[PDB]
Amino acid sequence: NGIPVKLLNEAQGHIVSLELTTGATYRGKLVESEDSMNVQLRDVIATEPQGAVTHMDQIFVRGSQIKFIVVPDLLKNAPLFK
Amino acid sequence: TDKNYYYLFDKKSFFNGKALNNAIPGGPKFEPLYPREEEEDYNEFNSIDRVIFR
Amino acid sequence: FPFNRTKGKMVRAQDVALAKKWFLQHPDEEYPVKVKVSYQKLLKNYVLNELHPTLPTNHNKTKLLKSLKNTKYFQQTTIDWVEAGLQLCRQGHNMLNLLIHRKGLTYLHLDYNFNLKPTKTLTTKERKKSRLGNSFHLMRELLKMMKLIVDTHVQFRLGNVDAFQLADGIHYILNHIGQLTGIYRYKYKVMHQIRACKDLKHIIYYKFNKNLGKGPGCGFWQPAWRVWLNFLRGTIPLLERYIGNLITRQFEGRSNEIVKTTTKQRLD
Amino acid sequence: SYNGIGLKSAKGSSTSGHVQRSLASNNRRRPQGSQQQRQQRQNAIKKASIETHMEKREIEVQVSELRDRLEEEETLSEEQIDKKCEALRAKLTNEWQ
RNA sequence: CAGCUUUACAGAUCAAUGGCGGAGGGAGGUCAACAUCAAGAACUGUGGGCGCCUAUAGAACUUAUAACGAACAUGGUUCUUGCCUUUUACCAGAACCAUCCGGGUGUUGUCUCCAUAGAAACAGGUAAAGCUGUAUUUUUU
RNA sequence: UAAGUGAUCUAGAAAG
Ligand SMILES: [Mg+2]
Repeated sequence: NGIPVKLLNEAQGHIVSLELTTGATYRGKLVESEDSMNVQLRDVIATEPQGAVTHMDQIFVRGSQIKFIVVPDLLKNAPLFK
Repeated sequence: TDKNYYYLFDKKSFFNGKALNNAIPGGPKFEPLYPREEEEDYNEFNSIDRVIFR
Repeated sequence: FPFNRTKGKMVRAQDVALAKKWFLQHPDEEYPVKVKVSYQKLLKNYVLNELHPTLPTNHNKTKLLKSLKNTKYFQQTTIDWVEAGLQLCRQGHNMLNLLIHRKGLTYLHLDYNFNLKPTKTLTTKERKKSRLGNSFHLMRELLKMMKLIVDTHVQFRLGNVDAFQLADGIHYILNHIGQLTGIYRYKYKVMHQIRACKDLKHIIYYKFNKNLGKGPGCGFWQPAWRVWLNFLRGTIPLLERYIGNLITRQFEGRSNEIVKTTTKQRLD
Repeated sequence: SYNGIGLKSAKGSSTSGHVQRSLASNNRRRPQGSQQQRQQRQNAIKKASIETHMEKREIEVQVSELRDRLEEEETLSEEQIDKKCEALRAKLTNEWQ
């Protein structure tokens, strides 16, 4: 099974960042993920390529359109790796 | 092979008996650790006026 | 424990206990009173041992034999056990005679069975000279016991007595130490040992003669033997202080002893 | 010692310290069934030897019922129910002298 | 039937880098010497932070109805007991203590019985062992 | 209508 997916799952709870193919970055508490990176977040900001920020409550995001997901540095320490 | 068989035939049980000057009838008996200082003096505690004997 | 596993450290034949288990168990019902009493006694003996844990020497690696080996004066062979026993009997006998002769009393004659007794009737001075004490007598008793077990094995070796018979003889010796030869006279804590042996006999015989009837021919000397071995352990020390002391005296006999007023007598 | 009864210690005693439980003990225990006779005799010898409140309770019950009825069917206002209840009470009083 | 890691293989240029390297025994003795095995559940060092924290690590053995013993003796001392009346020799309990018969573990050293090679991986094959695999919406059609 | 199960100390030798 996908180790990045696993990592993402683990990160559940944390304040993750999230950019799409469109280039619109989000940053907030990760709620839920799946095998395909079907992310959900809570209490999340949303900045476009221009730079104008927009706050929002509950966002769901589809893994296909997701570019990359930034997790906090805490999960580097442990423990799903080895 | 049943461990529960040794109920009140444990070493611990024996020790307790010895301490309390109380023979489990099957098992051994010893000189009491402590001399039975019979000096209750008919107190209001542990009296036969007070306790029940069911 | 014993069979649960399929690997282990080896215990000494001494350090196995085959009687123990029975007495630990609740006694089998419809036994006589005496047997029950014996069982109880055994339990008590066990329990006391358990209770007071005698934790052994941290320091002392140097056992007696090792030290001896480290000298040039001992050398070592492999010997038949009966032969060894015989040697012990002879050597022991020699020792007791030699010591006795040194003491001057040549009129107390040792049997080769170790029963010491006097040749004539001793005059009073002679008697005074020649009263051996609790050390020497104990040693003699021990030697006698050894001879008895060794003697039985010798007999067995010779065509004189069957293997079963030999076993039975051994068992008898170990139980009857008390009657067979006075140790108890000289050291009356051997009485405990004797009692233990008796108890074992009572237990063992009742186990062994269940469907089978009353009679002589019960072997199974092991627990009795073990008991005697353990008794001997205690003695080793006591005898080494006692017998050793005596021999020291014989070579170099005390200068200025100090009496002690903690005695009831002489205090006032 | 077993059930508080055995001789404390075997030593000193100058005896086995053996303890048969007695069969007089049983006898002593038992005659409340079989002393019993005496008790029976004794027994034989000494063998031969509000409405207003209720009404009030009833009234209370009636009142409660009335209240319930009022609650059920058109009595959001208190005055009506209270009035009716009062009337009922009066009636009850009349009935009981 | 693909892929990579290791042995068994030729003949290599042999750099490159690894890993087995000052590359050299094994099995055992009723064989030793030493260390160490009852303590804050308890181990030992290492530096660093400054007798104590924080990372490193190491750790053989013995322990939870608590112990080196699935085993059980004997002493000595007090105190209390018992047989007793003098003591030893004893009764049986207690508290401290010791002695003893044993036990491991580790390190050496020996004694015995069997034995003897100082260099192989890379380009990839030949053969065998370890694991993975079996285009129509979220990964590569 | 229901009795009657079990608790069992010891234990000798010297000198005086
Ligand atoms: Mg005198």
